Amino acid sequence: KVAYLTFDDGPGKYTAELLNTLKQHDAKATFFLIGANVKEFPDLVKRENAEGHYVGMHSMTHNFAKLYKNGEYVNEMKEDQGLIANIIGKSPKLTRPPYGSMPGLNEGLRNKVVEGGFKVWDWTIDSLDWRYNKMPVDAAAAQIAQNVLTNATKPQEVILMHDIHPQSVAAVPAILKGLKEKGYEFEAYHEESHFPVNFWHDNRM
Amino acid sequence: RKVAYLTFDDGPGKYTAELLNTLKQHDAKATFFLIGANVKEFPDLVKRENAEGHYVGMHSMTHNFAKLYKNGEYVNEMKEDQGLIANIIGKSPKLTRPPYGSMPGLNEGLRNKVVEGGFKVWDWTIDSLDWRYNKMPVDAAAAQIAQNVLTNATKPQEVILMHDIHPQSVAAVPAILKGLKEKGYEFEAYHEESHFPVNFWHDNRM
Amino acid sequence: RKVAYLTFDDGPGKYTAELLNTLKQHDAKATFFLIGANVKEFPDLVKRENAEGHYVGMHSMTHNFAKLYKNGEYVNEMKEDQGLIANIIGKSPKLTRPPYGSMPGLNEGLRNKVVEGGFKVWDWTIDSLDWRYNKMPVDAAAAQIAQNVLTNATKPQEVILMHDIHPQSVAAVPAILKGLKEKGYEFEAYHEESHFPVNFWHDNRM
Amino acid sequence: RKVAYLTFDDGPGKYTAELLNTLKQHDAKATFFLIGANVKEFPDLVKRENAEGHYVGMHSMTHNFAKLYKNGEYVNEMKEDQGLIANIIGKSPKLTRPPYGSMPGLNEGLRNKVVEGGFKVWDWTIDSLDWRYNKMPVDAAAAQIAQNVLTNATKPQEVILMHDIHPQSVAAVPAILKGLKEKGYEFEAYHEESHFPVNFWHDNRM
Ligand SMILES: O=C(CCc1cccc2ccccc12)NO
Ligand SMILES: O=C(CCc1cccc2ccccc12)NO
Ligand SMILES: [Zn+2]
Ligand SMILES: [Zn+2]
Ligand SMILES: [Zn+2]
Repeated sequence: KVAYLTFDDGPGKYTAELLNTLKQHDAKATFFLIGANVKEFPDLVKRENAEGHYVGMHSMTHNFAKLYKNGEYVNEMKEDQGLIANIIGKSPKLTRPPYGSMPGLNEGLRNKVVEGGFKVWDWTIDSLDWRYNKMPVDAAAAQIAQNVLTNATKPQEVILMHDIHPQSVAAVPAILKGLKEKGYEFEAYHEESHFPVNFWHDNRM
Repeated sequence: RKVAYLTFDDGPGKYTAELLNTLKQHDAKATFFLIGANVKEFPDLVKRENAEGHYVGMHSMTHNFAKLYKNGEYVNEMKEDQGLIANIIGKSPKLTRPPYGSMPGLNEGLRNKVVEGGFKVWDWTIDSLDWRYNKMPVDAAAAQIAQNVLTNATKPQEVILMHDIHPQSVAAVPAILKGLKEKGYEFEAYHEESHFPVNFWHDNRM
Repeated sequence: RKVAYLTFDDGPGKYTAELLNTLKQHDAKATFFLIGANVKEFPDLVKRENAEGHYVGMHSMTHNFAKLYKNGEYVNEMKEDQGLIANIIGKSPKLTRPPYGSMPGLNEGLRNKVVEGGFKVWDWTIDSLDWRYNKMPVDAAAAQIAQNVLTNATKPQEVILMHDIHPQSVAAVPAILKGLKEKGYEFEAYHEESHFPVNFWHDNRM
Repeated sequence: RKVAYLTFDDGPGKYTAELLNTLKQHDAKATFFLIGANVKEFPDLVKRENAEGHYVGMHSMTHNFAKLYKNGEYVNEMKEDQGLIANIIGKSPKLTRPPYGSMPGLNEGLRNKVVEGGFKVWDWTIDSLDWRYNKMPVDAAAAQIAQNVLTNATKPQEVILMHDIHPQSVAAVPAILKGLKEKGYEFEAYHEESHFPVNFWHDNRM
């Protein structure tokens, strides 16, 4: 059993704390980074690759109408890939759609994505970490732990978290314990290891 | 403990009272987001939905995207809907449900006004797609609609998008109610005191 | 108790009286769905059809697919068809037969109005395919349409689409009464108190 | 005596060679109605559809209802689309498939020009409705499309309407080929030598 923790919308203030927590539990994870945050936190970006984590994209504007209704998705992932390449010196292919691929990644755009070289990944478990924004972090974290452990049943699992949130980062510790108790490994995504995990079941992606 | 919130949008309508009886029969409670033009045409049926233990929420006056979001009459229209619903059931509900969902019409500004007015906002986590099955035998459409809802009910809470203004939709509720509780779901209404957020913007003030 | 319901569309017409003779000779009862201008020009055949044990229902005014379905006049056209028939047989019949069938032009709204206006709607289970054989040698065409109808007759109830304005169809009404009875079928008209649904939408209110 | 005529409209498309392989794998033949703009963009697939034993007929050039029917460019467009297809496969095919169906666009005027210009016109007797399942998981859209086509194949001949320009559609033809075969169907292409009419106007001239 393998457990792929993914974190969206970063890097951020607590990314550095989260990276320590991972280092200490010998855990590897996956990071979908927004363009403007790689422009601001190059060292975090460079550290994430350096310490054995996948670093994928999550676009430039994280804006629903621009990506999907005006069809800018692939364009802003390519740009995002460019910026990330200017740090880690390789061009990652895996993408994570803002707000998921259903239903905004229509058949025309999923063609552009397969064409452009990119993969798409959604998630299996929504930590629901955004529910507990701005409440007591200790308890807020304990509950997001509960949510994901409660839903860890499958051989492979992909978990949506956000490392721009204190609550979510605070509870990575409990998740790592509960999941490795349940017999899970904690690996990052890799491009030859790629099997499809997308809401459309489009296995080209 | 799983619970499934059946929501029914754009009503009341001509199939609503039958919906109200299939609910009643499996001791199942649900949630109704109404349009004000149909608050005024079918007042007995709002009165009744409420009197049978269902949440009655707003879903605007016009249901017109340009007027709601581009012109920002969202909170205006959900307050007007509020008014009419209250004069019938004697209480001003607070939950709304955006025509065509919150994303991307309910910009940050309108989201601030929504919060400023006491309203909450609900989208959904399963989209039955019921209204897209209007070109087939009704028996067959209901069964695919049910397949849709059943194979996506996987989380402890699910908020299932339907419309009680289409026959294929109300036809599917029987099979939906049998399948979900075989899966271990109970069918509750939205309780105002027990609000937890469900929006596409991940905004937990709503 | 196999029951076979012979249906004849778009009449009355010049070969109708020949059909009415052939039916009475086999003491067979059928159903006729008539167009309004054929009722205005053949009142005698209409009066006769009812008189010899046949149900007389409607097939609308214009048989025009745009007007009926896309412009929503179906029920309005079946109503004026019903008056014209009511002025001859002194009944106001309920059963309608949609031109080009229920699907898909009889949308969820029209089916509300049909239910609201008193009407039932009936399609068929057997398409004689008599229209393929137009303006071809009548005997050969006839023996051919019989093969079509004979071969697909298989369940306890059957409703058979035929046209009494076409010669090859009426010519094959003897060869159909032969083998269908052989297979154990009785030939009745549609009786309104015996209404069950036979429509492509499986909409049971009609 | 059971034949199923698989038609595919609006191609060739990006999923069409996939589809072309799946047909080869079951040694099953089918019919393709092509928009001229895709004839020009995917010419290798045109002569490849033909070279593998499939009928290549015309959809239109514009797939524009107003120009095709209101302005009456139907035959003009079929003839131009004809030339393109000929320049690739050396045949001047004669069968046409009307965009949005012959009903109600092909009026008696246009149907006259069709008949005088040598052309044939085919509608269909099953409408998979595949192109509407664009908002769901693709595998589940295939299955509901397969259920649709499987459960309506009852007549000796059946003309199945799909579009090879949607992933969900091609993804469904595996299940479709398996199910119809069990139900006793052979999978043949349209042969001009053995033409029989299939239109909504019931016009056996075309
Ligand atoms: O107004 C509404 C939403 C309706 C609705 C139904 C199905 C799919 C949708 C996709 C996007 C937006 C709205 C959708 N309910 O009343
Ligand atoms: O030409 C076609 C049309 C099929 C079809 C039939 C009826 C309504 C439609 C509406 C939108 C699109 C296609 C429609 N197939 O290629
Ligand atoms: Zn995000
Ligand atoms: Zn007719
Ligand atoms: Zn088309």
